[PDB]
Amino acid sequence: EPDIAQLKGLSPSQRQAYAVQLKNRGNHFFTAKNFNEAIKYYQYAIELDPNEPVFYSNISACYISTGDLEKVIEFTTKALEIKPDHSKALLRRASANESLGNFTDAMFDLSVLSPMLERNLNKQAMKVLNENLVLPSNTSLASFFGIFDSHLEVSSVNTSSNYDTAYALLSDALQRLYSATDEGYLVANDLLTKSTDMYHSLLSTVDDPLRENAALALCYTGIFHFLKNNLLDAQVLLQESINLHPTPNSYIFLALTLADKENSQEFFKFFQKAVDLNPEYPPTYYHRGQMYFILQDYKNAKEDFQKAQSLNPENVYPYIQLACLLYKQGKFTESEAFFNETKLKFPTLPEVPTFFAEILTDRGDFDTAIKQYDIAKRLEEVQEKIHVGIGPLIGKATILARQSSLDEEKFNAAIKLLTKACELDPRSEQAKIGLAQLKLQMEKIDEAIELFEDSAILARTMDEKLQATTFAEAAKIQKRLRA
Amino acid sequence: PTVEEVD
Ligand SMILES: [Cl-]
Ligand SMILES: [Cl-]
Ligand SMILES: [Cl-]
Ligand SMILES: [Cl-]
Ligand SMILES: [Cl-]
Ligand SMILES: [Cl-]
Ligand SMILES: [Cl-]
Ligand SMILES: [Cl-]
Ligand SMILES: [Cl-]
Ligand SMILES: [Cl-]
Ligand SMILES: [Cl-]
Ligand code: NA
Ligand code: NA
Ligand code: NA
Repeated sequence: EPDIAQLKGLSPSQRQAYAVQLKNRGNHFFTAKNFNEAIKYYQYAIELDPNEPVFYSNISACYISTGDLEKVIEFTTKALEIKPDHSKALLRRASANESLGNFTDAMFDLSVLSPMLERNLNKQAMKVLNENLVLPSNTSLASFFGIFDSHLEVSSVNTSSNYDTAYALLSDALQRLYSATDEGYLVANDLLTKSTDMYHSLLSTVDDPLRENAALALCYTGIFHFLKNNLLDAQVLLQESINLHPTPNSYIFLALTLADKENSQEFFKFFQKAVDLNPEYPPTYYHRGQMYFILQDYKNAKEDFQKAQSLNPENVYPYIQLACLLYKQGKFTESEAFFNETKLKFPTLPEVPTFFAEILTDRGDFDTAIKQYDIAKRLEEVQEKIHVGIGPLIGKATILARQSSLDEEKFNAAIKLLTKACELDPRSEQAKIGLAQLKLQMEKIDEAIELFEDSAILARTMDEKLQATTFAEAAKIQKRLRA
Repeated sequence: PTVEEVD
């Protein structure tokens, strides 16, 4: 109803007087949930004092209330051109941008304004992970394959088939696998996949050596899938392997592939089948004992590990688990004594001081732990195979980075250890993320982002992939604020 | 004062 032509021709206080009047009329309508009348009066007031950010801010509140998100952005942005720190215009613009799924913009305004930031950060992480949607570390693979009798595994290939044209490739794959070298795992993965493809073609005349060979290629290709976190793929081939020639490895591997934190009964059921197929196979007991260990069933873990130990006394791993059990029972001296007796029998093996270092760390005896890590690394260096990989570098770096609370040597020492670790074992998520956090503490945001991003590619689970991406997306926002 | 309010 205001004659805004006439009002414009009034003195400067009078025009001011009218914008005030007209704004309040708009506020009346806004309160009466009559948003088109509200907007109309605010636009009237704007014609009389374009300089007042509250008119623009009030108009954007109207559009928040009608759902017009583009209009919220325009009007809050008009408010913020005048006064970049207007709190309601920053709050409203962040909200519209979250609604448009412009999460980084939301996060920027909420940051400038100074749980909502959390929420946009989490939505941004999932958005980038979904847009974005590799064998584990050499360290993890040497650890996985450590319990197996390599000569037994390699010799398990049958040479007596009259049709098997894949078995020499399979034997190569197994030989490479058990070499426990960087090249060894990369070549093993390739050759296993190729062997499986040839066995699938061959299977579709056949003899029992080819069928057993096939069950072996499927079994190990199956476990490679598990290791890469392709759980359906792993189950498919391990089931196929079972169909052709049931073996203890196939059951052990399928049990691991199907492990279920809710209900353990199926796992133990597979393990009984594996036991029946060969009661004298040590990896069956060692693996079952690892599960009892995970379940804190320490009595049963011990008996399984003693059993694996008696069947293969030359493998260091049953000894280690047995010493670790004494420590989890609260018998540290007995644990330490078992480690020492184990070191006497395997004085070249970095496995022993590495796992003992972890118990020392857990007790808060950090200086002894580092000494043990220093020993394991030197022992690792002298071996021809991978035993503990970069585990001693990470063990020592985590302690030094922590201890440096700033202790600037300690911090630099940790950096050089983690950089070394990332170089020697590039597929290690743990070494990258660990470095990324230090880079970020040094304010090396660009380097940190790249590290977090690689770590997300390398991570196995969704949850780990999303943790990594979240760190990277947080850092990109910090980089934008500093930009 | 808060967001659901005009000024
Ligand atoms: Cl702005
Ligand atoms: Cl925003
Ligand atoms: Cl955005
Ligand atoms: Cl053969
Ligand atoms: Cl290897
Ligand atoms: Cl493979
Ligand atoms: Cl058979
Ligand atoms: Cl538990
Ligand atoms: Cl043993
Ligand atoms: Cl040792
Ligand atoms: Cl971001
Ligand atoms: Na995709
Ligand atoms: Na090595
Ligand atoms: Na690792």
